[PDB]
Amino acid sequence: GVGVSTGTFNNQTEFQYLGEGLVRITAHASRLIHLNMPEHETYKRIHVLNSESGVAGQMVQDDAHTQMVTPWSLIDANAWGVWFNPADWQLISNNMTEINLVSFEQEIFNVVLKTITESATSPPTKIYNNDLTASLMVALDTNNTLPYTPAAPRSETLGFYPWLPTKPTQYRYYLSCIRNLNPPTYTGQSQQITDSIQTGLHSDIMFYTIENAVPIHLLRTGDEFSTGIYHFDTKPLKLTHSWQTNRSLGLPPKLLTEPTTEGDQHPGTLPAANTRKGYHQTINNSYTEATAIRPAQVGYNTPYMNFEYSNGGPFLTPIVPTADTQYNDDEPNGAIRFTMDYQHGHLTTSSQELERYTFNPQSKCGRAPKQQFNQQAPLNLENTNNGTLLPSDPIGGKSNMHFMNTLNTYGPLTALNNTAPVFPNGQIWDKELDTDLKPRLHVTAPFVCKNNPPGQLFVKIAPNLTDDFNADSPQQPRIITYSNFWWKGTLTFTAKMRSSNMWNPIQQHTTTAENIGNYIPTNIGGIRMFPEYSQLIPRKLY
Amino acid sequence: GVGVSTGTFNNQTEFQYLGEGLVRITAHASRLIHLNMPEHETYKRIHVLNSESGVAGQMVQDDAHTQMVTPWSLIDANAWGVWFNPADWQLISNNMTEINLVSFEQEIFNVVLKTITESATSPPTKIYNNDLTASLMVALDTNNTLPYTPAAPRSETLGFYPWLPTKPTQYRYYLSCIRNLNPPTYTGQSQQITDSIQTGLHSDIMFYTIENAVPIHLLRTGDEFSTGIYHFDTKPLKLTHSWQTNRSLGLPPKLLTEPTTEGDQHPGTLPAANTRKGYHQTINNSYTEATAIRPAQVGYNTPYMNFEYSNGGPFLTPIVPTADTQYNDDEPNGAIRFTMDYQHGHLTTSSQELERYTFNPQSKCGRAPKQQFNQQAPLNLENTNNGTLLPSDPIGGKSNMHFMNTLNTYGPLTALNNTAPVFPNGQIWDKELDTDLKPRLHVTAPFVCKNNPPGQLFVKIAPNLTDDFNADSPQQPRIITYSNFWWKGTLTFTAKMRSSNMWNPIQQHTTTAENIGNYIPTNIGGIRMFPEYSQLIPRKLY
Amino acid sequence: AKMRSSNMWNPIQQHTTTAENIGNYIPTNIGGIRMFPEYSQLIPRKLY
Repeated sequence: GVGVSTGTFNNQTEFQYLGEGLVRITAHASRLIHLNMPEHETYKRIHVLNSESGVAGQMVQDDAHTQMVTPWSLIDANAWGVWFNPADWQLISNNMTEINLVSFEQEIFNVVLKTITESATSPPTKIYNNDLTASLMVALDTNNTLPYTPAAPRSETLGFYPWLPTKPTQYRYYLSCIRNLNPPTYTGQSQQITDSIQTGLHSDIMFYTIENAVPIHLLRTGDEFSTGIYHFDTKPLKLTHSWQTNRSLGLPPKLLTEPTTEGDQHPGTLPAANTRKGYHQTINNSYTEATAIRPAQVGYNTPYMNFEYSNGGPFLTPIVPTADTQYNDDEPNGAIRFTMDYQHGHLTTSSQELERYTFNPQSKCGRAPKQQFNQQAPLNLENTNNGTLLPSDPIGGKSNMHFMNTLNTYGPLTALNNTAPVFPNGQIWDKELDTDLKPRLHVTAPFVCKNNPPGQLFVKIAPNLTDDFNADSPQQPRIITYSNFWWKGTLTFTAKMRSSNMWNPIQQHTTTAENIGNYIPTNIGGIRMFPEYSQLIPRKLY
Repeated sequence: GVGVSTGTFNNQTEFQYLGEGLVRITAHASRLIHLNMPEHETYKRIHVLNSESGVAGQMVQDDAHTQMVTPWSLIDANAWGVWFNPADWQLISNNMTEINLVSFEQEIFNVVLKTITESATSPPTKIYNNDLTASLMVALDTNNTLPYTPAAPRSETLGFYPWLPTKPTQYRYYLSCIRNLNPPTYTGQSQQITDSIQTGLHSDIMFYTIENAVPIHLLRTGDEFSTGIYHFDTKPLKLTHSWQTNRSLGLPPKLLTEPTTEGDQHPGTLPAANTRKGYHQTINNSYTEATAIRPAQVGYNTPYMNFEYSNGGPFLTPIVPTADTQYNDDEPNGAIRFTMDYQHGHLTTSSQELERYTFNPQSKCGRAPKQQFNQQAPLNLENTNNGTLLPSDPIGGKSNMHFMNTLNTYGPLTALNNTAPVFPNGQIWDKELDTDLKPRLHVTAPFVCKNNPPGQLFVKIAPNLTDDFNADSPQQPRIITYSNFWWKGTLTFTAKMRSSNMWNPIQQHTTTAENIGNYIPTNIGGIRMFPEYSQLIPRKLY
Repeated sequence: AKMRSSNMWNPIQQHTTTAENIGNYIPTNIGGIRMFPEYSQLIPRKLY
């Protein structure tokens, strides 16, 4: 089977429309993969200590931990940019109210392994041969024994471009640490910070081996391989954003003065307080909007920029990413700043490497702590500098840490919204944390597999031994080998169409003569895949 | 079939649990094998005489014998380290009361033969080609015509590591010797030691030939090969150790004084001798523990460090390996000192080669000769220096050879225990000595095949002749060739789970923060496979 | 309950007998008995 092709290339995007308004969005993604021969044929247990970690203030910069570096490379296509292209997104987000994960199947084919012979005859000349017989190692951890490691959050996914080759990344998992950083400091002060790390508590050591946990298929040029057909069990994802806030829930207080002159300038009048009727979660006989009965709490302040410390070290306490307020805050509203790559958007040509861009979901929930505040005992419209905590009050003596930094408003009354899909660098589905009690969602991605997540796809070039034996020695020498093999995946979703219910037209992402540039190549061949808002369709909340 | 893979890699360890508490421990072992082209295409009959052999005292150092060196290489996977890994062992030994050999099957695949062309163009450059057509010779001695030669006892097994390549060893058997060493000496003395050897008595010459006794399969890259499915007939192996000794068998003498104060310090009292009742294998009306009726003899002294001499020369008389006593003796209790290898445990990285470590089974039987003794005629509690042989008495005039060195206590009353499995360097099953009367066990391994043992797997690279003819000449010249071919074996056992019968918890092999290091790679890729106790579950004996 | 199985390479925690604790699982020369508490949930588990 040497001279015959095993699989087929296809990167089409099929949108089947069915009855009652559903759609079978079928995304085909093919891509030419390139794999280099693992440079260290062993399993290494490496630690990581950075000089920066152990300095006054630079604690947040701590990078310590332990790595299990495997000789295997991983093929993760879990990231929107893989499946869709700009146009696709525009369609889906501009018209589907919800979308959900259905089936997924990969397939590796037209494997080609290549030897490289050196010819230092005057100038270093390279000769390329085909080791027809050599093999490509492929492993599929169906049961997820190997620690899960999504690539997406490190833009180490496959190339978001069908006409451009791409590389799978080095597989390496976390191993128990015993990180020490006592005690925290502050930029200036002189103190002796202890900075250590020693492979975790023995009882917590997890040392896995591709070889030991999964059957490995050997693939010669004429061989082929294919995932079965995995079916997701996932809570559908909404592609609509809420807006209403507690100050916009329910029956608006009836007015007594409708304006008499055009312009959003002139407003209407409400009867004085006192004379108003209804419920009150406060005592004063006066019913204000800020102080009014609402169904629940839409949103919540999560102590921002708080660092917690557990065995593995210190770390930022995650915040459910929601849209910022008119006071572009971001960090407290879990905004997510992605960094691009010469392969995940960002002009292929550009001289400077990678790109910035921060992301803010559309669902309005977030807060503006630089505004929030607290008052004492019986409220009292008309504060008491003494009986009122403000967004500019010194907590614990530090003149810039205000109450909001420590304030947590989560409660049974809280109504929250899930992360947003972030085309394209965004992760798509995610394994669920195997803890007795589970999280209501993840920040990583919008889809969490209720059951068992799809399998990790592993790859590694079969060691091409020489005549200089093996064993009875440290690191064995081998023929320089590499591989070019294709890959085709099929991700299938389900979504519902939207419909005209209101009077006014809504948001929709379009082309402006000032952005087409971003969806069109360059006079040289530059291509971008700059991220786009998602969940842009307005939705009632109450 | 050039570009297609023949077999599949799998080194998983399946533990199926069935009814009534049995387990189908199925061990899959795959490994990339590397074979070099036999350097001497003939069958050589070599002798071996060491200078050390013929010197005063250094007799024990005798290495003489005769070798039949074949051009074939052997693939022996008979050794625990092949099949299981540290974790596996911990599980099996920590929970199975017994285990037994069931089925076994090998399979060679993805054969690849390679030519190596020289290019001494300035610096010696190597060019690697594929002799697609050349073949790999494989022979399976199903009926065991070729002399059996387990690799295990010479740590020449396959590599105990799935992610590391390995080499099969040179096959060479013993051939009749007529070793002469008359007469024994002692380090100092001047005497004329005759040291000779001449290929054994003609009537005892056994000259085998792979070619002449077994059909050989030729394998081209696209070929495959597989053992059938051999079934063992073996006495199950206990994974529990006995403890009770003759001084701990049966009904303990009833006491008459139970202690009144806490602490293992204060003991209880037994009525004086005389007044005691029962059997006695002695005359005195006084019944002592040392001199008390017991069911049988648990253990036995085997004349230690005794050297016997038969045709092939002198040699140490084997001792059933049992645990040492509180007087760490070892040698007299057949302890087994294994020597590791850069491929059978022992840090791959370490600068020093190989490792030490001695082994002591758990079943308590062994003795402490430096304690034993003998008394005369009617016993008599209260010796006679004259009527009492002691552990420090000069035998035959030599001031350091005491009676124990010559003492053999084996008898019909002897109750003995079988060798222990020694993970991982330990041999697993073993051929039975074809003598009219058989041994009750072997020391080599714990499993002895009642029927015919599995077949020896032979390998050798098909001679890649050149254009410089052959025959009509001594040693023929040929193209330098070698091979990389995979191998997968499937060893299946049966074992029973343990159960809580007593009150107290028992031994169990665990992780201490002081040993995980041994089950975890190194920051460079070092791996160890240090041996572990086995048979660690306590067992009643009576 | 469900049995455990060898998935990884390394052996794990396990509660055993040390010559320094058997005392706690054995009566006294007078009849003393202890039932000192022991760790539980001692088998390592992946979380992600």
